[PDB]
Amino acid sequence: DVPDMGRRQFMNLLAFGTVTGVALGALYPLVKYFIPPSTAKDKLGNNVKVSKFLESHNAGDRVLVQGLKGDPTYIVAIRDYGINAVCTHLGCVVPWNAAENKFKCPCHGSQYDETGKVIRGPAPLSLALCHATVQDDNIVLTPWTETDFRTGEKPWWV
Amino acid sequence: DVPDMGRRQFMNLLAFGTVTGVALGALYPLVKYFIPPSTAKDKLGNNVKVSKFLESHNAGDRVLVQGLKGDPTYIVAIRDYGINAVCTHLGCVVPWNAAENKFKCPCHGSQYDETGKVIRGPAPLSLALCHATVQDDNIVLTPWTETDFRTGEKPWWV
Amino acid sequence: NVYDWFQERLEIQALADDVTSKYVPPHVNIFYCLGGITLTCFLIQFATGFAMTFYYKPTVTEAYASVQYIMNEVSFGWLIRSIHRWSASMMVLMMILHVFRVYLTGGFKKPRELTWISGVILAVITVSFGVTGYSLPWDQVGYWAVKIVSGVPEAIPVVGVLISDLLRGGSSVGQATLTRYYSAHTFVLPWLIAVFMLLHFLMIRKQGISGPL
Amino acid sequence: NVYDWFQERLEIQALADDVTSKYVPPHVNIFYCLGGITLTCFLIQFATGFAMTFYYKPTVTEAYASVQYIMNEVSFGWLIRSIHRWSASMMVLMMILHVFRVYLTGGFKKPRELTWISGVILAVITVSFGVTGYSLPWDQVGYWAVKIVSGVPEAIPVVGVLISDLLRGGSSVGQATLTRYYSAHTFVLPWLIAVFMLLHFLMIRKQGISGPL
Amino acid sequence: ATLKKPDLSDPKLRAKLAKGMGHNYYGEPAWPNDLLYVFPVVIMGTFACIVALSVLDPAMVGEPADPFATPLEILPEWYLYPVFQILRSVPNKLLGVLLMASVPLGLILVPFIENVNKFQNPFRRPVATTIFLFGTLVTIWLGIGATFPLDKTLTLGLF
Amino acid sequence: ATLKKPDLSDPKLRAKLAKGMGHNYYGEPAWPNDLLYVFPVVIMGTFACIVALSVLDPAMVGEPADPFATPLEILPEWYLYPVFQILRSVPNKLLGVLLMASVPLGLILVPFIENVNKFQNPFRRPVATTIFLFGTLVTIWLGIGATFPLDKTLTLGLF
Amino acid sequence: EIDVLGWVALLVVFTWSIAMVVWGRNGL
Amino acid sequence: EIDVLGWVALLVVFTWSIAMVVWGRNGL
Amino acid sequence: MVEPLLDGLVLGLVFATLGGLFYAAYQQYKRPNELGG
Amino acid sequence: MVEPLLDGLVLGLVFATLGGLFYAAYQQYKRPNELGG
Amino acid sequence: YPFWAQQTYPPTPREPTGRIVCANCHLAAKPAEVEVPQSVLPDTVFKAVVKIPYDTKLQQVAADGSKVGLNVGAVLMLPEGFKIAPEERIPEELKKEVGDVYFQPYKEGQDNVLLVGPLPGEQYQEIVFPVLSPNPTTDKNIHFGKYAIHLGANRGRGQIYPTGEKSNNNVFTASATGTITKIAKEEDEYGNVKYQVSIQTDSGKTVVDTIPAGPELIVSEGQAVKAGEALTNNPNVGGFGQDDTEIVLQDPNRVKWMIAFICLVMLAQLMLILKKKQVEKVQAAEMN
Amino acid sequence: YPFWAQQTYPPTPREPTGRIVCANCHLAAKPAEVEVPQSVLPDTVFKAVVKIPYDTKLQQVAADGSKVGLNVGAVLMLPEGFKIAPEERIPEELKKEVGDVYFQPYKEGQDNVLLVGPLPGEQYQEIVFPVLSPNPTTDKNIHFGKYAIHLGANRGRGQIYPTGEKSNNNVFTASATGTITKIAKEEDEYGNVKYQVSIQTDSGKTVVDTIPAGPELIVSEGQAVKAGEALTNNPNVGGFGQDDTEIVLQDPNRVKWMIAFICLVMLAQLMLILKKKQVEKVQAAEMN
Amino acid sequence: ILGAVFYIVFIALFFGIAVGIIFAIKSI
Amino acid sequence: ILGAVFYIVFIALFFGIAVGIIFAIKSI
Amino acid sequence: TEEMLYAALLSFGLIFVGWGLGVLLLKIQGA
Amino acid sequence: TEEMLYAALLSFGLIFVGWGLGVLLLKIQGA
Ligand code: HEC
Ligand code: HEC
Ligand SMILES: CCCCCCCCCCCCCCC
Ligand code: FES
Ligand code: FES
Repeated sequence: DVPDMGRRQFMNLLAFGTVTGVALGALYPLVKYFIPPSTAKDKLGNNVKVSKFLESHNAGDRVLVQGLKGDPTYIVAIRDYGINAVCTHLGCVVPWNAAENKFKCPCHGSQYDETGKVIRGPAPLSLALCHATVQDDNIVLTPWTETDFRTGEKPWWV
Repeated sequence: DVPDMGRRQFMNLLAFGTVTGVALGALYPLVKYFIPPSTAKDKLGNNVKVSKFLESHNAGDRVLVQGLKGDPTYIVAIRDYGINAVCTHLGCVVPWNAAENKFKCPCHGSQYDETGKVIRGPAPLSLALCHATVQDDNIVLTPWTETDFRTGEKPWWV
Repeated sequence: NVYDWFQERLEIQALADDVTSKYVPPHVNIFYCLGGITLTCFLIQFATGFAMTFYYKPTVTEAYASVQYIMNEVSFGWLIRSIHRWSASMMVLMMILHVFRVYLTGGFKKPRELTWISGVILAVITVSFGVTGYSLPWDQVGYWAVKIVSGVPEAIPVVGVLISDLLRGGSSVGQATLTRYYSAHTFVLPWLIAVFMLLHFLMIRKQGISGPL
Repeated sequence: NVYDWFQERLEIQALADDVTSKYVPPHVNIFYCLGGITLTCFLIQFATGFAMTFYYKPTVTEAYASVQYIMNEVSFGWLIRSIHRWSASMMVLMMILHVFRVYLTGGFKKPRELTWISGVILAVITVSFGVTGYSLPWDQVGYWAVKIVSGVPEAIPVVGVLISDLLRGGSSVGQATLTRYYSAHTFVLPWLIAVFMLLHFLMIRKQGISGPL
Repeated sequence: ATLKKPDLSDPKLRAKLAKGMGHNYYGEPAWPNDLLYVFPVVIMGTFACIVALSVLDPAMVGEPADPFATPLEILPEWYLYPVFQILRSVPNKLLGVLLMASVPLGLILVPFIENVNKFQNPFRRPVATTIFLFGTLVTIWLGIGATFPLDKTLTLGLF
Repeated sequence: ATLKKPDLSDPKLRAKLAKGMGHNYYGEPAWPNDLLYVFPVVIMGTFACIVALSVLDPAMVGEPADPFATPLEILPEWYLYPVFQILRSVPNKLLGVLLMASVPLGLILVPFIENVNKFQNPFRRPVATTIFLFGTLVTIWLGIGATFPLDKTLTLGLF
Repeated sequence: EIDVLGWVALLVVFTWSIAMVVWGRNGL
Repeated sequence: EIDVLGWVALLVVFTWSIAMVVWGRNGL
Repeated sequence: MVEPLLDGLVLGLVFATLGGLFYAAYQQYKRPNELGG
Repeated sequence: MVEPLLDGLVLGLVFATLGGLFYAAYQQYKRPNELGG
Repeated sequence: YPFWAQQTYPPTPREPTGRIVCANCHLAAKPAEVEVPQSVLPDTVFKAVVKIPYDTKLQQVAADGSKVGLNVGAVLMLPEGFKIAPEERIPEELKKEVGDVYFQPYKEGQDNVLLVGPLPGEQYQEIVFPVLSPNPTTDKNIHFGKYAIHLGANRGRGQIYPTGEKSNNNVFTASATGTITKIAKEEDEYGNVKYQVSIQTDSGKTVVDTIPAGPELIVSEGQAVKAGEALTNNPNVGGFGQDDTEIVLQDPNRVKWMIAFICLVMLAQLMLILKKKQVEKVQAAEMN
Repeated sequence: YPFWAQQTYPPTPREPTGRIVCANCHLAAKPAEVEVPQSVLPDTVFKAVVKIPYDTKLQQVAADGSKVGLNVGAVLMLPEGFKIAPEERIPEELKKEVGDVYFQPYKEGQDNVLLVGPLPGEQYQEIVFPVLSPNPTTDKNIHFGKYAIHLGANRGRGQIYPTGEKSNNNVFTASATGTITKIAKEEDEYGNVKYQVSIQTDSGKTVVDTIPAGPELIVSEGQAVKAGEALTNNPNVGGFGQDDTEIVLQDPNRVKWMIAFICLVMLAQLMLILKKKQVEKVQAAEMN
Repeated sequence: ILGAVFYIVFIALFFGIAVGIIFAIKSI
Repeated sequence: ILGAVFYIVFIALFFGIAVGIIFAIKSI
Repeated sequence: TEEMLYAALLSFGLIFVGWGLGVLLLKIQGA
Repeated sequence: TEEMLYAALLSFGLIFVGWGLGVLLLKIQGA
């Protein structure tokens, strides 16, 4: 005559179960909200005129240009690959040493090559590469798909 | 042998009295902190070239220019006085009606004159005036010191 | 056992026996929820409001463009802002209805004068939320209704202009105003309203609901 | 009478008889103040921090210039910021000394495990204050030590990059980062640290200070 | 019906009843009858309505601020309509400010006026209920008047 | 001396003492001896030192941020020195992260390890005090090592 | 006309919420 | 040399605060 | 600006609430319950 | 950056505090008080 | 004339204050109204009704002074992406309501701002706009949401020509201070009826204010009431007014999910009440 | 040479990274130090000591290969407003410590950035700067507060000339892969001693690397260790280093008020303790 | 108009569930 | 050096006040 | 004001619709 | 590191100076 624990815990599963469903449905848009939304850029971050950069801009071109994912990338006619500046160790931008022809990190002293390949220091990986093709006004940068023409195998960024 | 209430309330005045003094001395810089610190400006708010404004800028000059205390002031060779645009009622900027030669507030419909003197509507006072003298590049605006050459007596801004 | 763990430290049972010891009298109807709904509207405001502090930029050259970014580009951003607007208006409306009950049930009389007074303060705080947030998008509508109310306390003969200068951070309405208004909206008032809600709720729990009619 | 007024409503005497009923044992020395000094340092941080929200502008093109404005132009602004810096470092230092006492007095053992755990959380929260505020002036020093710590949680194989992208609001460090960091500094953490301080203090008042040595 | 009569044999309850309290010791149990089962209904209902309103009638982005251009017919939110009406209808600027501050300060004095009476039911206190209904009507009148021009705001476009 | 002996004739106090509490029922009265007279001294003293420090050694404004220019020798605040050292000394990136998270998570487990013992005095528990002094020394060592270059950070410029 | 059902959904959930409260607590 | 007295003021107020605590509560 | 839908929701609920409160007062005015007034 | 004055205040107080705590423990280790241990 | 706004104000018909510059010549004021649906779906033809009401049996003063009917005309500002629906996407019942209206974009590349007029007022008391809503799926510049629509509608002739001169639909004033003498009609065959007004006495001041035919005459003879007297009355019976509304470019997917969530809430609310009903059963079994 | 920084880098001696461009030619690295007071008053001459330490009895390699002493030189960057004190405001005891130093501003209108060198190293191990602090009262551009000071100090000759060519103070490498043959000294009367290095075998590859006099020779004969071998050793004994400190342009009024406030705190703390002592009297009278 | 039809159907569908389940729970 | 002199004088001045007032309060 | 009064009537009326709907549910189970 | 050790010694030492100063004040009144 009196509903036992089997029925008390059943309705609990029904009641508090659907309440959870509503809470989850209310949390999903809120969570996706905080997840941020997904042409080269110079100092200001607007547009890099290839007609102005090739003229007077540090003869012996080793100039930093803001590229993919905000990371600064060296732009070295022009070369095919773009040498990434962000060190693999922590994140210090690695300056180019023209007197040694090697990238030399300041925070530590791990060094690289003329192409970004690490030769010494506590740097686990080489400097990244990317397609530095020129299209119209600015410089269109597409991610490096194929294997490295420097390391010998598959890149760590693919 | 035992100190009475006269001595208990005396030391309280001494102790809690000096504590207040420290608290007040700590509050004074904090209070003065929140009290904000104490050439004409155009749309952007940088500089108004008198050589560019006199040329092509709304022939029949009745153009709003950001003047004293941020309040927009009409600049009408050039006139001596500057007609303030902020209405006395609430704060709506009063547009100039060239078809009636009178400033006419939009929010209400209180109107003024060719000099800013109120002629009708729920406007308690006339539009303010100021020295619109020209010096060097821009236009130097100094507050109107003397009496009104329009009302007949002392201005409400002095 | 997990219950026995917490029981030996902080006496958890003392709390459960304080909630299950409270009853709700028959004269308490559906209109006694208006206080809780007002609270629910704020909790919604707190969540959505916090979420918008991650994208909104309190600068005269950034504020407007940021609100567009939330509406257009941010995932479910249009919903978080739209909810934050409706929940704001609802909070004020529910609060007014909450006042209608308290007065028409005599719940403000002895010994709940302090509950009523702290309520009136809460009402002024809630309106202050609305006025400040109103001018945060820095649109034409917001800028001008904050330029009108800014000059209102200039009628006071003594401290009048000082009061106004503190509110807009100067003699006019500019970046200083928006900065101070954003501070009031997302810092000052959330703490103030949290304090007086605490006082409001504590006095209610201490004295209980008022008598019948 | 004024006392009798409040006594009939909320029983004010019940509070005064709860404070005057508490004694402090002889084994409690000067090092038992380190918890209170840590709190005092935060209250200073809260005041000065709030005051700076009236002038600081969380924008990459405004942040640096605003800090200069506070230091140079704002009345006693140099003092409010300088205090906010020293009081910040002192809070962390006093907190560490506070931990030194608790461990070297065995005040973390039964039944105060939860007090210790909530303390550890408070420690992580306080450090989070430092890291976020560190990058608010958006100077060279702040931008680069926030660009290094932003990539640190990318080592986690599963949710790693997602965690990082949430922290800096994207794949790099820009306006989105500063906006999120200013939100954490002046909204998220002040509420979090207020909650866990409340839990910290409530458990202490409930159980009292630990035994002697 | 799940009901618990008030124990009038407990002196500690009668003392609270004398001071106008202790009304949370009888009736339906708060837990779990209300707090656990009815409260989530109210909360979810409140949230669902706002959500539904936010989808069907989403927030609008106005035009960028122009300090040199005053909007045609610019109004505050609905709860500021009566105050805004007082602000613009009263000629004396200071008087309007006082009347505005009279609203919250007046409400603070309300309990210190009706403390003469112990009755709570509006019918047992007809003087207060009349003043309330009057003020409530005046408030709505001022509010609607805010939507009309200053020329026809008091008469409300009738006489 | 203003002292109140613990009433051991009260069973409710003995029960608290058995659970390790009730130590706030004896000794000097908290009010007003400490709370009213000593506490403002501590508060004012804390505030006065920070103020004095802030005037003599005021905050500095650094150079504007440059995303294309990495600072020479850029360090975090002093309390992050040991962690920063672990972060850069450990070759494996993930291992450094674990060791960093080991500091707060490890401290959480500390009470669940020394619960074997009831002693609180460091001398009556020498094993724990040794591990503490060891860790405290290691922490300082890592901290100082953060100020030195990576080549001479572990040896601390000695051997 | 999915727009119509949308507003109906608002009207219904507002109506149903009051119904569940009145039913739940036998309210007035 | 007002700069010297300034630092002295810091050293003194730090010393005096500890003295008042130790004196006040007979502390250790 | 002005929100017509919102202004309607205000008036509708205000009068309903006011009306409902007086209905609740009247119901207990005619039928006094267990020791109350 | 690095603050020399601050780094000095840290070490000075850390060692003083640590030392003072062991002094406080030793004083009660030799002289047990009213029912405590 | 709506195209005179283009001649005088090329870039936009709407001032920063939102004045809708038509009022710069049409100095009168009569109510105007725009009625659009509360919410429309993307890529959907809907009806935007513009009401320009006035007395259907009332005439104005023409250039010759002759009594002629009134022509209506309006400017409608739709949100970005909205434009006049293609002729093949308009249903038969809608085309009937529209008529022979010439919807005219304000300038090249602005199909969301339309000009209409002059149209016969007795026939076009209201104007039906066949609008096609944009599609945020095929256009990444268009977003779902609530947007504003602006309207400025006019009846009757204007008061000021684009050249700057006045017309014969408003009032006329006086020059200075003096007494009139001769009032007659100096009419021409190539021109029209005029009226000469003289000014005398005071100190010197002899001038004549020539006023065109059309306006009434409430001044008989011999008067000198300062300068600015309305001796011609106001022949204007037209009017320009403004209106503003809001349309919501609604995404059907956003409504569908909302309905689903609302259904979840209702269902979950029910389970809680049913749960309480189960608890009420148990509590009644342990009351005694 | 400090003036070669001006020739190559006109605007500023300090890169955004704060590298102090002197290192672009002086590739060595030896410790440098700048010692200024912790706080100075406005308009006050103070002493800024720059230490450029090294072994007082040690020589380097000159252009002729001859053993000569070392000359020191440094660049000091003072905060804005700071400059070399006027000659009449320098006390006698200070002028003695300074010497015949030629303080040279980096460019027109930059008296806060100074150049010094070359100076005799055996005599100027440290360099005393007679600096005059600015006055925020007479200048509204200068503010009280904590500012940064930068230093770059150098010993010995550089490695690279402004033209781009190398010098005889660093090491030398090889061209490609080959075996050497002849090692002698091709010296001239108008020139100096040279050393010829040959390359052979492999595939073709016959080249000669001429290296100037100065560097040592740790290679005897017949070797082919790739390209980049240090066959000349490193003759560099000089060094360039950097240092940074902080000076506080302190306002005396800010210190005076702080002292006053500190005195208030101490006095108020005393009154509280004395108050507790009064309370302790009363409590002991009611204990029994 | 059409909304009035939807509104009736909408509530009735859930009202049927309310009266439906309450008998399913009672009879079990 | 000079600070050591100031520090001694500074504290001694307040120490004299401490010992000074404590006897003034006791003797009254 | 078309949207205004439309919402005013609904918000007022549907309260009673829900009120009665709740009472009807009470009579079905047997209050 | 001149400013560092200078501050380290002071911060450590002046604690004892204040400690003793407090004890001396206790003996004067008669603890
Ligand atoms: C002057 C600068 C004008 C502007 C910017 C607009 N109108 Fe407009 N209009 C003007 C004048 C002087 C006349 C009468 C000229 C004549 O010879 O009769 C008109 C006339 C009209 C009409 C015709 C009315 C009728 O024939 O009864 C309409 C329909 C009209 N005007 C509308 C209109 C609209 C919609 C405008 C939008 C910007 C507009 N006008 C601008 C002078 C000016
Ligand atoms: C090249 C681009 C240089 C720069 C920017 C600086 N120096 Fe510098 N220096 C350079 C070279 C090739 C020499 C030797 C040339 C020679 O014929 O000997 C030097 C020499 C010096 C000296 C003299 C050392 C001595 O005689 O023992 C000093 C004191 C010196 N260099 C210092 C110096 C400083 C302070 C600079 C600041 C920017 C600097 N130099 C720049 C090449 C370059
Ligand atoms: C109409 C209320 C305006 C409040 C604007 C806030 C200004 C910033 C300071 C905070 C003020 C808080 C006032 C609390 C009533
Ligand atoms: S950061 Fe580049 S090596 Fe460590
Ligand atoms: S605001 Fe100008 S008249 Fe009221």
